[PDB]
Amino acid sequence: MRSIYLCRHGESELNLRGRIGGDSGLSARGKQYAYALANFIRSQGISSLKVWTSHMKRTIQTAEALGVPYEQWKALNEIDAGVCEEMTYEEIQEHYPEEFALRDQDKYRYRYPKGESYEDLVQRLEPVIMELERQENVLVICHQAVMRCLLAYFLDKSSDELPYLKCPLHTVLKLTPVAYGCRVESIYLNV
Amino acid sequence: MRSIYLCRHGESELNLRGRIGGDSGLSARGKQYAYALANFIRSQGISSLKVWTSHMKRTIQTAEALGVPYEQWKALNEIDAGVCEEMTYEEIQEHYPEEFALRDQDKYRYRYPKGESYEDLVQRLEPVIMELERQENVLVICHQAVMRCLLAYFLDKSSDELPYLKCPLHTVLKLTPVAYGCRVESIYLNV
Ligand SMILES: O=C[C@@H](O)COP(=O)(O)O
Ligand SMILES: O=C[C@@H](O)COP(=O)(O)O
Repeated sequence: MRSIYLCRHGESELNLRGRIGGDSGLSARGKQYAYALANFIRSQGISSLKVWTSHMKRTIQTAEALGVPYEQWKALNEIDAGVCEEMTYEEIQEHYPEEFALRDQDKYRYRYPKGESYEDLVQRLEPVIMELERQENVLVICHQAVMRCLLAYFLDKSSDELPYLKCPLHTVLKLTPVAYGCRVESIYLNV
Repeated sequence: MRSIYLCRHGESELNLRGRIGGDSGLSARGKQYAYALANFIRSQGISSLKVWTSHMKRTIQTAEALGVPYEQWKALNEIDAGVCEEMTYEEIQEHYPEEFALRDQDKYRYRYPKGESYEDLVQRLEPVIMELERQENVLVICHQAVMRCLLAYFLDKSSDELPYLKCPLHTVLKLTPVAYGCRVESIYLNV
């Protein structure tokens, strides 16, 4: 059957600097992953694959290694942390202790000033999920928050579980949707 | 009336890099806080203030700027992240994915591989709290997880609330234990 492969962009510069969001490029080992992903996809022996990315440099650069064309979806853009974009957690805690604490009580519906919530991201992904449900083999090179929302849908996860879903870097999740439910397979690309 | 001044060390190098634990020294503006603290303390005109720090460079260095003598307590050292020491949250999610997920399940009792938990921390702080109770004016320059436990005791917090207490950097928490409970005053030192 067809499979949807979800994975985050290769490790970014900001990832490396403990900062969130932004629009940075891939780190040295971040590019190593892109290539390792290319080989993984190759080893799968797929005849036709649709590769989707976001408008972020980090997803695009990852796709560049695949050597194949890819489509850029804005809805696959990472969650907007608002004023807290490009900050570390400590930096957020110090200058926005009120907001940070408010997020922990309802991480699904909380929005940082000028930012999106997890709930917002979900609604924004509806068209992507819809298209995904009517396609064959698709690879979605996205982001942690985005990946969590898609992953929550295919695995019937509650909004409460969603924001805490396991979504590490350099790890490909092979989803195989069936009659009901979806098979999952985690493949870590050590680089 | 006696007051307990709880605060963290000045921003450390690892704090600046978003990595946990370790034993790094204060950053540039970390020192500015130490100085800003020295000013705030003098301005408080405290009578025979006792100063406690941990055995970590970051707490000691902050106390140095005070001029007045301080006392080091091993029992005030930050929570041991175990094998996850000095890693960033991403590194933790990628290399110890299951462990990271198991954390949020029960953050009070969860320990990283070969690491401490909030409960272990509470335990080694018992003596610290006893001494803190049989004193008058004390200034404790410690760490985040440590500060949460002391703060948890004085504000009569539950073990579930504890791990999520607001303990930002560069912020003095003046606790004035009274009859009805404990009065709180937060003084952020912007540097
Ligand atoms: O950019 C980080 C987003 O994934 C928000 O989720 P988080 O709780 O892991 O920080
Ligand atoms: O070193 C960080 C400790 O405070 C652990 O608690 P945390 O959930 O705020 O990271």
